[PDB]
Amino acid sequence: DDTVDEMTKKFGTLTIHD
Amino acid sequence: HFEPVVTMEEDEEVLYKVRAKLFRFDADAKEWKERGTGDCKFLKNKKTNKVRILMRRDKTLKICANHIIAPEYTLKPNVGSDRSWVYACTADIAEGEAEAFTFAIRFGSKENADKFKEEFEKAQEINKK
Amino acid sequence: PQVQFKLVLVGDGGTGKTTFVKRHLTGEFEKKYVATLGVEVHPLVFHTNRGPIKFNVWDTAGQEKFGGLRDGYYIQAQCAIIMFDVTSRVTYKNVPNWHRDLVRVCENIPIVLCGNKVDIKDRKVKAKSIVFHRKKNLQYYDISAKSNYNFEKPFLWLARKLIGDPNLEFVAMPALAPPEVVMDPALAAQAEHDLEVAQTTALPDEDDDL
Amino acid sequence: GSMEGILDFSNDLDIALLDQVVSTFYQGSGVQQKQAQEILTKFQDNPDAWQKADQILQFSTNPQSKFIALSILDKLITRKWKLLPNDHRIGIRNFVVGMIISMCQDDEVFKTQKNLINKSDLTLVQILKQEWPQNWPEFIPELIGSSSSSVNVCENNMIVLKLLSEEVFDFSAEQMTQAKALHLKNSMSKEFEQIFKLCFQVLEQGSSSSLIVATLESLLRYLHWIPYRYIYETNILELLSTKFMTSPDTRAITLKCLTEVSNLKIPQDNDLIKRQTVLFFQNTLQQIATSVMPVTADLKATYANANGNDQSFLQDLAMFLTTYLARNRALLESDESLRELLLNAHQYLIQLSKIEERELFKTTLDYWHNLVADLFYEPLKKHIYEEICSQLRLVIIENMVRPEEIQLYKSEREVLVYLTHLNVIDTEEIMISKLARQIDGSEWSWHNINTLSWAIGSISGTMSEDTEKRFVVTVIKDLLGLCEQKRGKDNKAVVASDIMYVVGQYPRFLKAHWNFLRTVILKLFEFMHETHEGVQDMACDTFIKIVQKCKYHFVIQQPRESEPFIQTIIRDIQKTTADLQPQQVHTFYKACGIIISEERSVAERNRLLSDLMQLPNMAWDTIVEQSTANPTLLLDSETVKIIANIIKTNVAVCTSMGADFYPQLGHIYYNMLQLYRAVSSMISAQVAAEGLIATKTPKVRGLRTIKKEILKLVETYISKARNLDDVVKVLVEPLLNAVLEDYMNNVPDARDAEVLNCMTTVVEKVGHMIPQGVILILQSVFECTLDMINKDFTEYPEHRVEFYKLLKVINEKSFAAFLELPPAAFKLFVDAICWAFKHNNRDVEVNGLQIALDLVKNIERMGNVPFANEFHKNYFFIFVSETFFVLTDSDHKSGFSKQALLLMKLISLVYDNKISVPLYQEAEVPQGTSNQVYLSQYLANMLSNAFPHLTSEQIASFLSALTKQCKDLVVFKGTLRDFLVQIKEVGGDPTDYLFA
Ligand SMILES: Nc1nc2c(ncn2[C@@H]2O[C@H](COP(=O)(O)OP(=O)(O)OP(=O)(O)O)[C@@H](O)[C@H]2O)c(=O)[nH]1
Ligand SMILES: [Mg+2]
Ligand code: NA
Repeated sequence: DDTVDEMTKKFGTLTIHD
Repeated sequence: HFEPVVTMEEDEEVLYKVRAKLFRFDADAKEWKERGTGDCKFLKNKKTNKVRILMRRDKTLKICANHIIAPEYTLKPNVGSDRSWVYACTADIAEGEAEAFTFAIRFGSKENADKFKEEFEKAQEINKK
Repeated sequence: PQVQFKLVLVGDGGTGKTTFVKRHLTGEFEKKYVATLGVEVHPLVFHTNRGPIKFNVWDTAGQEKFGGLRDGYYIQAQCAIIMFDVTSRVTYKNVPNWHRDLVRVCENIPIVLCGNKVDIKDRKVKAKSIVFHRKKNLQYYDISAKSNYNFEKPFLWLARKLIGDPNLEFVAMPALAPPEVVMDPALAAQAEHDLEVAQTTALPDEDDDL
Repeated sequence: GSMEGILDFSNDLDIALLDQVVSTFYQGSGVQQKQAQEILTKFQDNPDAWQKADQILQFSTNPQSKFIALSILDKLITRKWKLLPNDHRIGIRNFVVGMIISMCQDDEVFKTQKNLINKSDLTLVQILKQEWPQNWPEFIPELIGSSSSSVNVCENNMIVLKLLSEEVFDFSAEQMTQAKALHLKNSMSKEFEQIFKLCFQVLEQGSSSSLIVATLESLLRYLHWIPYRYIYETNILELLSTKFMTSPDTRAITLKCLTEVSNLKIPQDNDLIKRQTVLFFQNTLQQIATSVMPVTADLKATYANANGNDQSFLQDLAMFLTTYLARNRALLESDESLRELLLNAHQYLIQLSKIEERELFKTTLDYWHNLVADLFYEPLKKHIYEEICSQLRLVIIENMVRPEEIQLYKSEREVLVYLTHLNVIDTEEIMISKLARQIDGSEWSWHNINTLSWAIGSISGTMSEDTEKRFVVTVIKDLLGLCEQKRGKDNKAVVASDIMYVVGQYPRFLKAHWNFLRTVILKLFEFMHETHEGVQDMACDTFIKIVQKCKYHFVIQQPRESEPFIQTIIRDIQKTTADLQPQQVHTFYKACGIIISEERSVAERNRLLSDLMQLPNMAWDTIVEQSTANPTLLLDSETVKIIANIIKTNVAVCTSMGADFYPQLGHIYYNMLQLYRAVSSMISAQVAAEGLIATKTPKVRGLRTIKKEILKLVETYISKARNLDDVVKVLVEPLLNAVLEDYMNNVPDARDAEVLNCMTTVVEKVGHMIPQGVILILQSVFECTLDMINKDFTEYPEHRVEFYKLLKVINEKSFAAFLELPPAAFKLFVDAICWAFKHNNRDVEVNGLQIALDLVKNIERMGNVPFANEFHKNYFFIFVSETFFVLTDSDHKSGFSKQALLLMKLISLVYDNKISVPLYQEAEVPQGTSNQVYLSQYLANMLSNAFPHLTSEQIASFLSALTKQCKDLVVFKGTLRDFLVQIKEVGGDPTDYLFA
């Protein structure tokens, strides 16, 4: 749960641009 | 002191690279024959300012087109395709010695065909000078 | 040129031996099945980082009625390709027969087994089942003369064995600056005629990607 | 020119002229070469040519001319031997024997002419097949006697025996009758005691390498059939496993022999044989370690270097180790003293498995599968292999393959799954540390990050959920940080794609964590706007892949959400798909249809269906208003593209929804069939105004795409439809009226084969309910399609294939439609089936033979009525002879089993009196004559005229056996195969057909 939420937030900022 | 351990396209610039399939018309039979599929390049020589078509087959890299984009040539449509051009070429040296062909070149899309035609004509203007 | 190797191409009728070679010679894909009578010899050059290499390709007849000299074609062959059709079980069943007759004449040569026609949707000879090559030390490639899937691989592998260099690669042959020909009035009428006929004869395979 | 002189048989053969012709063929080129090739082919095909063969073997000096002379002899011996006088047979045997002895005497000839000697031996072996041992009782004793004198003759005799063994045991199945095979097998078996005694002596005394190698070559062939006693009750295992592994000439062949030894049929309850099986492996592995390379050697590098025969040897070692260990590893597992041997043999396999060679890797991967499967199930066996298994995890992971290479990927996944179960902790560590070496940059490349992603994804489902959760989180976090680390959208794209590849592979994790699943999907939607190559396809492929797995989580209302997420996807569908290509939009709509099928409330499913289809329905409604108000607007190719894309969007949603698609189909159905008609008229108008060339134009192909996608949509719904009353009552009548006549009345080149395909599905699902409709289909498509495809086997290939599928399913479901055909059209139906028999195309041939068989059943089923009796009088012998024609002509070998089955069914009908009429007409035979006697008479005559070189006795016996055996199919097939051999030669033994 705790670790999964941290991971989810980082997922939302995934990009192809710099 | 420790002693240390002991194609002919350098002179040209690439004006246009497009992926295409090339055909030659067999006049004697009633059919087109594929000659190659690869990158078709427009190469401006830096000495002469002369633009040519150079096309190589994938994998083998054998030359399937090699001629000047002459001012007299004319890109006509083919009845079966909205993404091809057909034209007469009086001297191509892909096999070896020069020889006349009736070519057709087809692309992935209509837009690529149209951009090709624009570039072909730009190259033709360069070869009039 | 001076460094040339005899290659025998064998396998059942209709597997695509002649189609495969023609693709390497001219770039064309032949749609029609015109059965080879006996054999046809076709010289085929590749440009490598170790200079040019020439195969004299003995394209042999798969049909028995058109078999001709049969194993007489194999004498002094230095390499070979056995061809079958992945849409035809019987052509893989006959691979041991072609190989038997090949190795009886050519005892110690590099041989490639090619399963042609992998472009076709409904494959009959499953990948799992193709194991004959293992005990006979044949190289195996899935190919397609139509899609060109691995069409270069057989000749690349045999080139490496025959030259004795595993790092041999095909490289780009030298493109000479082409001629600046002005056209005359004499040839114009015949070129104008062929151009009319070419425009009004549809290009084949208009559904393909290129 | 001068070269054609050898084709004149009226004079003596000029031998110098032959050698001109032969040299010009082998060492010449071009026009010269081709002409000589045709002359040699005509020389060889001359039926008298063998008479001039002894002349060529004596007087010609050219070995190619002699080789060709033996091929002419070979041709005679296999095919016309029994027709010769007995003095010719003795004469030919003598100068083949004489030539062979003569060439072995001369050391120079023996060294330099191996090809001509080997061909002479093969020619000798063809004589043995005919004459031995009944007319050559002393061949083997006299072969052994000549072996003691000359070493060259002894070597050549091993080549002769090798070839004999091959031709009797390995290649007899196709080329000989069963009886002749058995005779020759018993004859070899009966005199093998003497033959082995000689082989063993040669191997023990052991002077000449070429003799020893040829003897080991022959031994390899014996091992395929000889009993185990000759290997285990003599000392020959010691020699193979020790002496012959040390020298490299004999090593290659000896290793292959030991591989085949490992496959012998052995008693499984005997300690002495078990010790011997352990010992030869021990000896073999000991020689490898001391003579070839130690356990630690880098076999990847050795194989890559490709020196001499190193690659062949390494392939054969792999084959030896895998073969033996698959059978015998249990023998090495309980004894402490054999433990090191067991693990060293497996360590060689670990090293062989690192070799960069796809087909070798497959060989070793099959063994690893066999091993790890056993360690998963077999009690107390995994602790032995812990260190082998740990290395194998690195090997499999580093060589992981794109899921696209179907077969390889499955084999790898299965092994890596088994290895993950056996030690989950070790698997996690290797993957995490390999991933760390992507972040630090030491192992970094696009290919390397791809392979690790494919590996990590392959083991989904194997870990406990709780471990999987921590594992996935760690992997995704690391991959996210890897993407942020990298620069330039080339690099960022590769990692983002692999990030999304891995999450797609773990649906259990996605199911348990809704917030995360939602973020993934919203992220995929952001990626649907990226232009960079590959990204949009990966986004769409991942979306539908996640959806297939996680359907239910999109259709229910999740806690802390205002609606089911399917509704949120539908609302933004225009904005979400705006930058995608048409086919990508269709994947997206298909994905939504998978989700909509989960909702089992009907009112709500249908509500979501029309919401999803809102954009294409509004595009559609406007285009139907435009094109019906004036047909001019359909000429525009942009409108043709848009229409085809609306239909394809419907096909995509119908594909995933099947029976649930009905309310949407109903919205468009009637206007869609009107569109089919309007489009049909334009196609016919263009073809009349421009010619047949019109069908190639982009314009007309665009219009045909509309017709084909419409046919595809209706086929797709009907194939999955649960309410068949509605299919008949509502869909079918309008469909048949729209499509059948248009097809019938267009020229051949404008007819769509998809019409046939569509009709096949209609008959398949509802043919039983529409007998009048099936009749209408036949009237409209049968005769006109048959005329397109009955001139050659090549033209209209799609129409050809769909045609016989349509007739096949009509013949299964609504056979009564063929009964209503006028007798002339019923005759074209029979002609058409037999026409299918003669195809090489497997799709057509197989359906051809199946239709024939089911038709016979259908007629049998009718019982004793006029139609069944008029069918047998007209068509029974047509089917018997047409089936016989394709069995015996050598061009339809691919159809043998189905031909045999049909032939058997046809013969059984007469043998069981299921035909209730005379198959003969009046005044052709006596009145009381049974069909059985007339069947034998007709067939005798038929075969006599078709194969006139067969004796009356041969034919009578073949038919006598064939009709006895028309219940036992495998035996019947054997009799047919015996007949196919006999028709290739003269003087076949009629007794061969009593084989049992
Ligand atoms: N689909 C598909 N068809 C192929 C391929 N290669 C060849 N064919 C077709 O197979 C047919 C037979 O090809 P051939 O080259 O004539 O066969 P062959 O082995 O030369 O036969 P013989 O010369 O009689 O021994 C031709 O119609 C080819 O167009 C392929 O890669 N894919
Ligand atoms: Mg051929
Ligand atoms: Na995977």
